[PDB]
Amino acid sequence: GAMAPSYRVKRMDIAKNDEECVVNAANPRGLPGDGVCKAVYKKWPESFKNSATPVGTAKTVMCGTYPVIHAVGPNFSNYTESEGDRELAAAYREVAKEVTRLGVNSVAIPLLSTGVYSGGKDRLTQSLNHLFTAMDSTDADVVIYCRDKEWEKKISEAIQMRT
Ligand SMILES: [Cl-]
Ligand SMILES: [Cl-]
Ligand SMILES: [Cl-]
Repeated sequence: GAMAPSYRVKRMDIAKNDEECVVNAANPRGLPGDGVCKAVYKKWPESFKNSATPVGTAKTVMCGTYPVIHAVGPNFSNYTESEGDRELAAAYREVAKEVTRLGVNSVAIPLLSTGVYSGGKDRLTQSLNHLFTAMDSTDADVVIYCRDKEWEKKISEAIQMRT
């Protein structure tokens, strides 16, 4: 456990994280993919051995001793708003279980279902609130990674609103 478990946000490539494990925004088939998944494949390609897992689940694969948690958010192009919301909540709950099982003191995590799986909608608040519901009962330091300047501001404001 971290001494004083915290949430932080950084605007940078999650492949350059300073945490004890990483969450990949994975596809269900364990393919290299695009965006976060692309950077993650370049940095930890050994972690894609048997990484396929269903929507709403997380599967950990070790790259050496460094854990990669493949978390599969729903593609809102295919899911109804209702079913997609349930599967996005479930994926983050499975991340919290894996982070707990691994005994890490820190985790790097992206906002699931916010890029090419967004169905063309802004899902910052939806995805972040499901991240909090799952991770609030864990004692790992959580570092959220994003790329947009405006998203960084809103994520920081949401963290500080709870403090
Ligand atoms: Cl960067
Ligand atoms: Cl996405
Ligand atoms: Cl972003």
